[PDB]
Amino acid sequence: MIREERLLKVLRAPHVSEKASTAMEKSNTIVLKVAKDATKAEIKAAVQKLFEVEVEVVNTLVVKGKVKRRSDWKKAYVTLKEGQNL
Amino acid sequence: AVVKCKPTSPGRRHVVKVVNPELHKGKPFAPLLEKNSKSGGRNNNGRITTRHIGGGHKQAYRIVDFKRNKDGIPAVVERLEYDPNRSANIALVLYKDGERRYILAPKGLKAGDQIQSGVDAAIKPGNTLPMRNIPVGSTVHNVEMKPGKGGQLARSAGTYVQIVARDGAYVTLRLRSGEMRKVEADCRATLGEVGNAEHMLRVLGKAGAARWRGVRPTVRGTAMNPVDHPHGGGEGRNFGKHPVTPWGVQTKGKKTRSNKRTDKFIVRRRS
Amino acid sequence: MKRTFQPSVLKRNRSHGFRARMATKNGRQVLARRRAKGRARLTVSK
RNA sequence: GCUCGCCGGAAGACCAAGGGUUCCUGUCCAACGUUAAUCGGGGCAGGGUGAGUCGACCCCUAAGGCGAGGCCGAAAGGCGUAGUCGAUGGGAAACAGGUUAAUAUUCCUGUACUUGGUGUUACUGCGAAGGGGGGACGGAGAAGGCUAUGUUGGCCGGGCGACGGUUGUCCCGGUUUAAGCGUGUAGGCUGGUUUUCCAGGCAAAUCCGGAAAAUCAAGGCUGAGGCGUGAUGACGAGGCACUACGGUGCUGAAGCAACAAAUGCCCUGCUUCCAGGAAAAGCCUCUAAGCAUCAGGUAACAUCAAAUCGUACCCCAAACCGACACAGGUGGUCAGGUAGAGAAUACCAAGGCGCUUGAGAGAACUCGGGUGAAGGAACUAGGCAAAAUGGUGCCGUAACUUCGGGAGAAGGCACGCUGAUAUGUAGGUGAAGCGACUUGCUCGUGGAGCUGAAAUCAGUCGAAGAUACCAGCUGGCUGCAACUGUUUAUUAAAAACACAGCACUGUGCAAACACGAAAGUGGACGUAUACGGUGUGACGCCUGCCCGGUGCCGGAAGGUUAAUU
RNA sequence: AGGACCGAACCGACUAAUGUUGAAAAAUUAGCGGAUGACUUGUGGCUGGGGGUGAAAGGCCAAUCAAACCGGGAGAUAGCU
Repeated sequence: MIREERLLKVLRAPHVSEKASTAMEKSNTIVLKVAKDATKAEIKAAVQKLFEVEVEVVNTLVVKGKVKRRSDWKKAYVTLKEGQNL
Repeated sequence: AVVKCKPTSPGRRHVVKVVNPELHKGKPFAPLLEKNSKSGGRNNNGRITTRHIGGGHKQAYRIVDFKRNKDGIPAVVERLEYDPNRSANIALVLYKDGERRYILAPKGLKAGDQIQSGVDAAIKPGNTLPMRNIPVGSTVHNVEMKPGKGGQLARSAGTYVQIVARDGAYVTLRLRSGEMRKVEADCRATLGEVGNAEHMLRVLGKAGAARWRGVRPTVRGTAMNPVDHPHGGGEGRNFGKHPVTPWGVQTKGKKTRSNKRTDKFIVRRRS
Repeated sequence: MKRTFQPSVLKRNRSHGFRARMATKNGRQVLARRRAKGRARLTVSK
C-alpha cells in the first residue's frame, strides 16, 4: 500500500490547455501536473483516493525545462473510467 | 600435391598451391575450439614489441594434445583437418572409451589408422612413447623437454628428430637445426615425422597472400632517415656502415645466445 | 573537409568526465586546481 | 491563386550521431537576417513530446578497462587472479485504420501477442557455481521457388471535348486491405526406433560421446510464399451539404485477373574455395549435494503485474562539424514511370524547391560557353588547352610473348520507321478441360489467354538512324620500375616506398628479440618447413676477383692487463 | 577463378583553368585513377612526447611537429637591435 502522505504529495495541479480540455471531453481523461518523481501507481492511487473517482490508466511524460528557468515537471494523462470529476 | 596456378593475371602467375585432397572439408570439432584474438604484435603496454604483425584472417584455436597422456587406450584416426594455427595439420582421433582429441598428424598417418600412447605401444608412426622405450636411431617428432610437460621440439611441418644415443638417463637428439641436445629419457616422443612436408614448397605469389597471413610490410633499414634507423639517410643510396638491428646490435653474424642455465644440455651447437 | 572536432557524448565523458578525473590522482589534482580557481563548470560532465 | 523554371537513387522521405526547444500557434519589427520586410530557425507570450509490446534501462558477453587478495616497484605507482564492468554484437512480445495547430506501433477504434508472480485444480522427480547440446557465425559464385513492386486487360465511377476530328480497338480517375491465427509447400537437412554395455565428459547422469544387437528404413526437423480467417470490417474514385473560404462533416461504386519482377525473402540455405571464418547468456536436456505423503516441476484456468526513462524538431543540413543562414564534410534506411545493361544518363511522378539584394544598359577587359572562311601544330618548354574518338552485333586483326596475353590491336560493315514472314514468330508464363492417384498447396497430359525478342525480305523518309544525354583517339620506337598496391593531409604520386621471390645471419624455447627499475607481457598458446634482424627486389640468364683494412666468427701458445691481496 | 576487366555508389587525387582581402585557413569546374580488395566505412577501444605510430615522406600525432599542447623554473639568457 502507498500511504496517505505520499498521495497528498504527488498531485501538484490540474494542467489546463486546449489539449487538456479536448482530452477531457473526448477521451474522458484529465491532465495533471504531478511531482516529478511520481509513478503511474502513485498517481493512480492518489487520484482514486483524493478525487474519489475511478481510473482506467495513467500515462506520464516529463516536460523538459524551457531555457528561462522552468523546472522539469511531469505531466499525467489520467484516464477515468466513467466518473465525472470536475 | 603442389600445383601451379596458370597466369591468368599477375598475382596468379607465381602462385604455387599445396592442395591436399584428404583434408576434412567441413567445420572442425567444436568442443576443442577457443577464441584466439589477434595482437598486432603489441604487448600489455600497448607498444609494438614485435614488428610486422597484424591483420590477417580470423582464426579459431584448436586445442591440440601435445602431451599424449591417455596410455593404453587405443585410438582410431577419424579425419585430418586444416589447422590455421600450425604449419602442420592435425588429426581428430577417437579413443575407444569415447574421447576425441587432436594430435599433430604424422607423415604417413591417415584416417582409420590406430594410434596409441604408453610404454608398451608398438614402434610405428603415430605412437607416443617415453624415449627410454624407443630404439636408438629412431625418427621421432613432437619431443618433450621435461617429462610430462608436453612436446616442444620438432613440431612444425616436415620436421623430425633422430635419437642419436642413449647414455643413462639422457638421450642425445639431433634437432632439426643440426644441434645435438641431451634430453631426459623419460620425455615422450611420437614416432614418425610431422606430415605436410610439402608446406615449404608453396609460393605465396603476391603481396596480398602475405598480408592475409597477418604479415605486415617490412621497410628496409636503409630506406629510412637517420633518426629512424641506424641505416640512416644519405643522398641517394648510401650505406657505409656495418649492418645492425634497428636497435644497433650487429646483425650478420653476431651471436646472441646467452643462457648458462641450459648450456649443460647442448652437446654440440648447430652449424 | 572534415574538421577536428567530431563530437560524441560517450567519448567525451569517458575521456574527460568527472569519474575519469577521479580515477587517477592526477585527475583529482585537475579537480583540485579547478576548485581552487573556482570554476563554475568543474568538468565536461553535464 | 494562376502560370513558368529547377531536383527527382534527390535538392524527396525517414532516422542515428550531434544539437537542444530551433517544434506548433499568436503577436512584434529595435537588433539579427549581407537589401526591404508586413516575413523568419529573430524578439516576446502561450502551448506541444502520452508505450507491457519501439528504444534505453535490463540479462549476457567482445576488444578493452578496472580489479579483493596477490606478485612487483624510492614514494607516487605498475601488472594481474577470482571477479566486475564494457556494445559496435547475442536474450520475451502490436499490427492495420482514424486523430492534433503541433505526439503517435504511445491517444482512440478494431483485431492481437508476450513474460513473470499469485491462487485453484489435475498430474507428477524435483533440484547447481557442475556436465552435454544449442546460440553460433567466412569469402566468392550459381540457381530454382517467390514476394515487394510495376505494367496491361477487365471492372466500376465520371467525360464527350476553347481549333479539324473524337459514343469509341476513345478519354480520365479509382481498383486498397495488416499483425495475429489456422494450414503446411518450392526448397534445405538428417535415416529412425528399441535393447544392452562402457579405460570419456572433474563425480555422475537416464543427457551427450563410444561399442554391439535387433527391427523398420516409408521417420523427424526446418522453411519463404500461397491460401483461408481477421474483415458483413476498415479504406476507397467521387459526390452531397455547410463554411471561418481555411476547410469540415455526411455518404460511398468497383475493389479482380493475367504477365513481368528485385540488389528483398526462402537463404545463417546450396555449391565451391583457402586465407579456414567471435564470445557468453537466454534456451534445452542431464544429474549432484539436498528435499522427500513436502518442496518444486508440468498442464489447464482465473487474477494481477510489466516500473523508470527517451519520444517535440532538425538530421547530406540555415538545428550537426566547419568563426558565418559558409558552393565544403557527415553513418544507415526507402526508392515509382518512360527510354536504358544499369542505383549511369535524359525527361518526369510523389514530394520538395527557385538558392534573403534587386532594376536597367548592352563599352573595353575578365570569366564560362557556342560557331567559324583558307590553312592545319606553323603554337609552345612541351599539342598545355581545345578539338577529336566513342554503342551494339558481326567480320577481321601484327610483331612479340612468361602462352595467360598483346587485343576493343589496327581496320571494316550493318543499324530509323513501316509492312510481310508470323492479323506476334522463336521463346517464356500458363487457365479450362482430360485422365491418374498414395484424391489435394497433387501429378501427367493438353493448350485458351498473356507476354515477347532477334532475324530475313520488301517498301519508305531526312543532309544525316549508337540522330539527344550518354559514351575509348589510335599506331610506331625507347628509358625506368615486374606487376595490383603505398607516400610528402595543405606545391613532389614518382624511377621513391612496399611487394612475391632470393640470400645471409641470429635463434633449442623460460628462444633470439622487443616493451618494461621490476613484476610481467608480446614474440607464441608458435617450435628451426618456426621466429627475428639485414641486404636485394617478380621472372629469365647469371653474380667474376680480392680477407690487406674494418667489422664479425673461431682459437689463445705467449706478451700485456682491473678490482683484489 | 582472379590484389581479373569495363563502369555508378564509395574511396582517392594525375592535369588544366578559376579562385588567391576566396563560397572554402586547399575548394570549385571539366576531364582522371581504383572500384571483391594489400578494399572501403560506422561504433567503441589501445599505443604519449625523445615518446608513439609510420607500405618511409622527417610523414603523422586535434588547421601546431628534426621532437605536440598546457602550466611552472622564469622577469632563462641576449657583448644584439
